[PDB]
Amino acid sequence: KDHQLLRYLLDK
Amino acid sequence: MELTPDQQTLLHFIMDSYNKQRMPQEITNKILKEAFSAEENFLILTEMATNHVQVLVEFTKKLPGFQTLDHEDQIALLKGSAVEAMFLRSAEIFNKKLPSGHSDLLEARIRNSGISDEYITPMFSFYKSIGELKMTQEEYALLTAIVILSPDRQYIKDREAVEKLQEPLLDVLQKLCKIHQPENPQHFACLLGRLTELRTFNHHHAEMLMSWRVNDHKFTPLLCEIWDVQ
Ligand SMILES: COc1ccc(-c2nc3ccccc3n2[C@H](C(=O)Nc2c(C)cccc2C)C2CCCCC2)c(OC)c1
Repeated sequence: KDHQLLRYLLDK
Repeated sequence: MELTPDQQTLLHFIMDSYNKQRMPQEITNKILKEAFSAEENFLILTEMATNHVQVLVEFTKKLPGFQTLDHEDQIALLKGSAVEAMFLRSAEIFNKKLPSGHSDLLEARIRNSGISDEYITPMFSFYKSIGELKMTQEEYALLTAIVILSPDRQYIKDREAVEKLQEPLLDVLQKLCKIHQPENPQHFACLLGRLTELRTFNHHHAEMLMSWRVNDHKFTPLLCEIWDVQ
């Protein structure tokens, strides 16, 4: 959950 | 010497991806139009930085071979480069040619934005050094890509995989420096020299944000993830 938004934008 | 058909393809692809960013005029017209309070300027900064990070993730994903990298390393590259890319883009925008008196007003308006004095001199020192290099759009685009694909980033598991992706971009940039500035054969080294200076802004970025002359320092959840604030 540390880079949740970043992981989401990277995967998408 | 001359670029190969593969390198031209690489260059044009990086250019098209780089051109998806918010136009320099959008930022400079707002600053030059009217003087804002430190509070209004902190909000302008925060929205500018949120849009920058979003567009940066999209530019980063298009970088040849980036999607083939380990997912944890992909996050580490994005996190390690976001602030440096932001300062490189601000340096580019700061140096865009404007009508007589405009760049002097832009500089004075950035000086009185709310940022602490301590951070004004190293920020403008970097902007003016970038400016003297008379960089083309292609050089800014390639240099941004090189900053993102830095193998020497902390928490990088597979440094070699990142190195393989950065090497073709360095080769293209070197050829471009030899073509754009043949009189200055130190130009490529000069450009890599600027990259080493960009890294210093990483260290005191959080303090230059928290020293802003505002009562409350509100950041978006995306900015908190990338800037390690709140
Ligand atoms: C952390 O402290 C600062 C202080 C000032 C700047 C800054 N240097 C600029 C040089 C030219 C043009 C505008 C410039 N900015 C701000 C801006 O929008 N930066 C920007 C961002 C954030 C993303 C993408 C692109 C840019 C340009 C204005 C924010 C609102 C108050 C006035 C400065 C800065 O940028 C990295 C960081």
